[PDB]
Amino acid sequence: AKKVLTLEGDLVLGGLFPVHQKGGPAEDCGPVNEHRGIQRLEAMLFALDRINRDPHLLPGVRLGAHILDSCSKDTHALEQALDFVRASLAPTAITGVIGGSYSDVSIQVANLLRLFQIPQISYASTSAKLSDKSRYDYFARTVPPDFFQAKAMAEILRFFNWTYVSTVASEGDYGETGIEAFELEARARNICVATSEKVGRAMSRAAFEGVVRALLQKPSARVAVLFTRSEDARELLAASQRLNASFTWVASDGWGALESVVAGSEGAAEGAITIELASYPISDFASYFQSLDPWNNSRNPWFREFWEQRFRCSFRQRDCAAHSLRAVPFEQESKIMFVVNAVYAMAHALHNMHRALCPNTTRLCDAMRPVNGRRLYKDFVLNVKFDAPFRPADTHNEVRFDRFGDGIGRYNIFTYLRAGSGRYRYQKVGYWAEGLTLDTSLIPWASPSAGPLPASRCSEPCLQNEVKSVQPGEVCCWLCIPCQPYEYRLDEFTCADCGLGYWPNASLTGCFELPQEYIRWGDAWAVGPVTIACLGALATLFVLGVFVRHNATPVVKASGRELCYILLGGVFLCYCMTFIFIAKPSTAVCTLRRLGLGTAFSVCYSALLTKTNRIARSPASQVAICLALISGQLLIVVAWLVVEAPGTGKETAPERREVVTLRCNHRDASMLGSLAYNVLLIALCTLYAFKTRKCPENFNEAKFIGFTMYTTCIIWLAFLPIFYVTSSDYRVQTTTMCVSVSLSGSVVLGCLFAPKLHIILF
Amino acid sequence: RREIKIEGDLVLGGLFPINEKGTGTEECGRINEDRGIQRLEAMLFAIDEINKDDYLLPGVKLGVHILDTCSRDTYALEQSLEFVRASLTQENIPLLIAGVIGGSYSSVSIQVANLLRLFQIPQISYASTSAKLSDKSRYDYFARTVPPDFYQAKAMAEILRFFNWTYVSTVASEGDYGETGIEAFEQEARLRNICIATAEKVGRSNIRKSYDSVIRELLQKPNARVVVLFMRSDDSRELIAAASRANASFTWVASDGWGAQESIIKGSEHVAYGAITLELASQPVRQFDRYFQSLNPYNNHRNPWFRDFWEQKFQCSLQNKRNHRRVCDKHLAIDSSNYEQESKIMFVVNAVYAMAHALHKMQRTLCPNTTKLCDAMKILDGKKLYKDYLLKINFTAPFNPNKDADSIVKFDTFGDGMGRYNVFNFQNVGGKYSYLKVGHWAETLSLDVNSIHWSRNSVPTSQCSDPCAPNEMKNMQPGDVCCWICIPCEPYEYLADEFTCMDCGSGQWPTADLTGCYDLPEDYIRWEDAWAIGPVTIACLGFMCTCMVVTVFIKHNNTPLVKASGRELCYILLFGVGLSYCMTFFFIAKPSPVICALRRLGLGSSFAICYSALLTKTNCFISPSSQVFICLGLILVQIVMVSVWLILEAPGTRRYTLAEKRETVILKCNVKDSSMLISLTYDVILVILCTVYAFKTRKCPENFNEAKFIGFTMYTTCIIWLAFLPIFYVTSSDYRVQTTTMCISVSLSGFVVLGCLFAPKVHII
Ligand SMILES: N[C@](CC1c2ccccc2Oc2ccccc21)(C(=O)O)[C@H]1C[C@@H]1C(=O)O
Ligand SMILES: N[C@](CC1c2ccccc2Oc2ccccc21)(C(=O)O)[C@H]1C[C@@H]1C(=O)O
Ligand SMILES: *[C@@H]1O[C@H](CO)[C@@H](O)[C@H](O)[C@H]1NC(C)=O
Ligand SMILES: *[C@@H]1O[C@H](CO)[C@@H](O)[C@H](O)[C@H]1NC(C)=O
Repeated sequence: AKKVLTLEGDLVLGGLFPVHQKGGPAEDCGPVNEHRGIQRLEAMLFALDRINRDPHLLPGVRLGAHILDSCSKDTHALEQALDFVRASLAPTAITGVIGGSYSDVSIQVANLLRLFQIPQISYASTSAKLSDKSRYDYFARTVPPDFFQAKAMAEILRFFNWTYVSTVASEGDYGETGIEAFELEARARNICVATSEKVGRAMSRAAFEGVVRALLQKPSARVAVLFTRSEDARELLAASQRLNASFTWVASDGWGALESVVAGSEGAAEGAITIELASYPISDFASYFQSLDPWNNSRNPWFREFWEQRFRCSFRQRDCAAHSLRAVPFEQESKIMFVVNAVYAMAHALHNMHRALCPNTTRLCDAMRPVNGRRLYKDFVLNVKFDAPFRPADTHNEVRFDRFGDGIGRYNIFTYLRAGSGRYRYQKVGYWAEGLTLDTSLIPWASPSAGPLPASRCSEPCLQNEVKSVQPGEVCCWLCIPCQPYEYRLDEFTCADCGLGYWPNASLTGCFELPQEYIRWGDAWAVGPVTIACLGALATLFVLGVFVRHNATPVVKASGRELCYILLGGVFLCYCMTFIFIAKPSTAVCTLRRLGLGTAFSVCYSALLTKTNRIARSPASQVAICLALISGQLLIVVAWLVVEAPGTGKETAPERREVVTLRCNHRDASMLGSLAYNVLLIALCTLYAFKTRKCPENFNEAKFIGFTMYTTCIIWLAFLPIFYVTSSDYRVQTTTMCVSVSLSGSVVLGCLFAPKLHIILF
Repeated sequence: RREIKIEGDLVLGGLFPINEKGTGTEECGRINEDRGIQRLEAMLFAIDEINKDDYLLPGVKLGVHILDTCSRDTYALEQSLEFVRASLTQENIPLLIAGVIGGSYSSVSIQVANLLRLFQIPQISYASTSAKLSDKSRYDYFARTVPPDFYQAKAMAEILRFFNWTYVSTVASEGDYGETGIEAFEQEARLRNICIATAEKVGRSNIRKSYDSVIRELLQKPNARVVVLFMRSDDSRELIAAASRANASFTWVASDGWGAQESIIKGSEHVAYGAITLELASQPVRQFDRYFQSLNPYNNHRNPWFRDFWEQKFQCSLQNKRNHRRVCDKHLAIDSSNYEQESKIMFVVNAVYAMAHALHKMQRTLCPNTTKLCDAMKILDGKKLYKDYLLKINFTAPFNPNKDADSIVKFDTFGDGMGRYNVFNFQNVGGKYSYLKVGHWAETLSLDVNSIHWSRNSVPTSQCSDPCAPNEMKNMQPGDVCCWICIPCEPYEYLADEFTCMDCGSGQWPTADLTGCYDLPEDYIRWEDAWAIGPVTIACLGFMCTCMVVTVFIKHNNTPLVKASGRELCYILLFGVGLSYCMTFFFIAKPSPVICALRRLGLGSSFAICYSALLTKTNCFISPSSQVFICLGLILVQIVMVSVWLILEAPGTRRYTLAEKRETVILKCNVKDSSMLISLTYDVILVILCTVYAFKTRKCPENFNEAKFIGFTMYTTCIIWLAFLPIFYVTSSDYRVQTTTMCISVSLSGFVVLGCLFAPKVHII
């Protein structure tokens, strides 16, 4: 139940075509293919006849033919291919086969013929696994492999800046390897895949609706990359139409320019960008095939079956008489060009070998009788750069094989557009031949409008102000969220928590410190402090002249002279700490300032104690008590300051609160307690003085001393509530501190010493 | 051609190299007696036993279809097509082949397996050990009862690990054998803590001159004493003989190719002494001994190559038709005198039984009711037979009932037999050189060390690997890739990395190897020392003496009313003496965070107070009072710039010393030593100048004692200044200079107060 087309010649070329379709369990193979097998077989026969009549291609060597039928099955192809090897071991030896239309058939034939050194040139096998030479040492193909269209689609997406796309795959062999190839090419072109899924042949409409809904889960992915078969693409388009979803489909050769995929689904297929293999019709082959009838065609054994199947008649009757191929329309197969190219490439390789082995004779060479696949293949099959036969005029097409023995990738870019009259057509808008060239002027959505379907990304790049390191689960989605002013970012991945006060000067690196803060006011608030200092300076000058005539004055002479000097110095010390507080605090200024008011309360407390001694009751004892009290007050001062280490640098509120380094690091909590303890003792001493009934003696001085102590106690009891009330505004706290000490200094001059000087002066 | 076509219910294919490969007109020539004929009869002997067996295929008869490969891969393909003719849908009726028991050559098996996989014909090999056949992507219907070649690489690596041989040298051979196995050895070597020293290649087409250079380049590495040989039988023989000419002595670790063969050690038994070699663990088949010997050309008609084998072996012709050969005697026979069993005979029998066991299991599952061939066996699918049944066999050796525990025949996932290798050792018993088994490798390492001599000594090769005494040794060495002889570091430097010893911290002592990255500690001056208690008591005694003078001075200040200003002069002088005495109290304390900052202020104030009192006395009611006020202001003015010197850095910046071991530094006061001595020296120069002028003048009205006291104290200040500066200028000791100044200061304070208080002491007493 097998037929063979066996022509005779010096060199015989094998052939393998899918003349019969798959039969199944019922029969080995049933219906006869009218386009994939018959047309391609006739194209090979026509090419062989043209070569045999070409004086410039094997003028003396006649090319034979040994064509078998694989019945579109790999096992049948393997069984049929065991006819070339038997001839190599009345069989006629061959120089190589030109056959293989299906990927599995070609793989099996290459596996069988590799062991016997038989080169094979394919015309339709685009399998991506036939390119590696580790398993197919003698395989070549004129058609490009299936991973070239993957990078073509990747370049198409890159050209339109469609980074965020979703890919739909197929369960079969065609539908996977292209998807991994496209994924590999996309990562090298900064293209991300949003959703990846597989579609099976047995899936019903529910599965297609589910996959459409899954595609719709990403609103930002308006471009769908389809790498599937014709039936799967048609079902997907129908499902999209039923759900009424809009997409910008990018499809491989599976869709191409076929009108059956868009049959009844033209609404949802608008704007699709599909790619198809580029080929041209052959007028000579069409003329040869049209003038073919069973009566004048005896070489082909399957021609009678093809005539019966195409023209529905029979030869047992006489109906197959009027029917002719010329009258009926004839559609040339798109891969006839590839079959002719493969046959001519094999013929050219044979001619080159014949010329190289012996240029003396044009007939079959004496040393060429043993034909080896290794040398012939490697030295001539790979190195062919001949002109394409039957090529049109205004085109430059060459037939060459690369270092994987594959064809040249040339694809046509097609788009689905609506015409003015409403007709839907596929029109070429570019091509891909080792480079992407699109006019971008004939695509319906390429016209200037409100966005040519921008599938930019999940989120717009955001680098001007905000930080773009936050992701929602996908590394490709690239969105920003602004950080608070307290969190200035020092890197592209996070926002540093250095603080808003240390704003970098358009640097965003290292959080450069801002020296501006409340350190010292030269003229903002120093005017008030100057008045207190000026008043204290005037008091010191008056005190210098007050004690100059103290010895002459009997009233001053009667009172203690040693204690009078420290009273002027104590009042002078009141404004001594005034300008220290106003000055800029530091590791030494604040410590000196802290000791400034520590001894300020000691001299006033000692003055009250000495005053009570005179009322109760000598100069040697009085100076000893005050010195001991001053030493005792300073005894705890030195011990308290070493408890806490002083320093510089204070933190405050963000957004340039201007409160940085307001005060030194030394804690002032202990200072408040130290002055409060001595205040009570001073108040108790003043109360004890009022208890004594020595009013008749020294009435003028006692009344002034008592009034001064009462005012100081009242003032001191009033400062405490306002310190806790504010709890902030260090500039205001410094301002109210300067006026506090000055008020104590002002009333110090108004003590009992003042009336004594007035009486002496007057 | 010739072939065996014994009929049966099931036919098993066979590929044996009966004829040796040739060149020229003849494609294959001489008959292979050992690998071609003896192995061929092993398959026939096993199948005859299987047919006679009652438990293995009782109702199924196993046929044969055996072809001669002629030891050629291309010629094997031509006859491999006969195995697939019956699988395609009357001179010679094709016979269906259940499986092919063939191979014996990696090139033959690789080519045959490529053709058989396309037709789903299972293949079991008996002598193919190529590592390429383990790739199921290209050979998915191939199996073998022998372990692959790269299993020996794992075996050799374990021997090196057992003997701690790390720095090893590898020698390979050209072709397909040497490169493949020596490549797989490196990953196994790098898996353990072993790095390769030298990689070498040996070619067939070369002269003995190149062999010498192979030996010579091995000697220019004294450490490497063990050489991993993965050469061939002929290649290794010349290399060992080359070492004898060069007078070399190495320990050889060798794979298959050099096992227990007696054709390599010949003429070069000296250098080969102590070598360790591996060989496949194959046991003799006792039942095969009687079968082969009882074979004669007159009754063995199944073998068509037996006539050629008989003629070639005995150099006789059965039918001498005017030929130059003797007529074979009728009584000629083969006996144990000239019969030696081929090494891989038991693998041929195992391969045949493996296929028969797989078919028997498949038959029972498909045909449980009957014991004969069924219609379901007519298709005879090879995918189910190989993947489901052939790869899942588990049975003991049919003809080895002594060690059935470790002689189980089974195939792993990749369809390879279990790896059981024997470990031999070339040794000298005394007057004789022979091999001796010294262990075995069956999924584990087991060696008999006591029987291993000339290798019982550890013979270290780790002069590079890891001498590494635990003095923070660093594994590196310039020029050498992985020697790392551990020299390039020192125990003082802490170990932090391998290539660089990576010392962390200058002058630091590591704890064990790394943890000593912290800086070395330092010790400051010891407080409450013996040298400090003395001055402390002296200062306390001096302060008490001055305090007693103060109490006497105030008590005796009533009657002498004439000296109104004398009490004021005594009071300030007493305060200066007390301040000077109190300086020693805190100056000798070792912890001085801010103590030294106040020490210079106190020392300056004490000097200023003493200078002011001396100046006032030299110059001398209202007028004396003004002088005291001026003198008091001068002391305050003398302290105005005292704090200015400390207004920049009172604690100092840092303190260091020349010695890096003691580091006896304060670590809290780093003031400028030169500035401190300059200020102290300048504070006493003016005092001496002012006192010299007063000494020259004569003070008649009761001031002679004051003038004499001023002049007496002038020399004390000059002596102290001229002695305190030189000792602290150069030595700059931690404590020795400090205590010397303290003794000088207290002595000066006692001297000045003694002169001033001398007159009141006499008056009081
Ligand atoms: N050129 C094809 C490509 C083919 C294919 C093309 C589109 C959709 C599905 C599909 O199935 C697979 C699967 C794997 C590899 C290749 C394909 C070849 O067989 O190689 C085939 C059209 C050629 C022919 O049969 O004439
Ligand atoms: N088992 C062998 C091993 C063989 C081999 C053995 C030792 C030295 C060189 C060498 O050449 C290679 C090269 C690659 C793989 C295997 C080998 C096989 O052919 O597989 C062969 C002994 C078996 C037989 O011929 O009976
Ligand atoms: C894609 O982006 C590039 C800039 O990177 C731009 O020049 C080009 O016009 C864009 N393509 C479009 C808008 O189709
Ligand atoms: C190898 O070294 C290990 C420890 O490193 C030791 O226990 C063993 O005995 C050594 N083997 C020898 C010296 O054969």
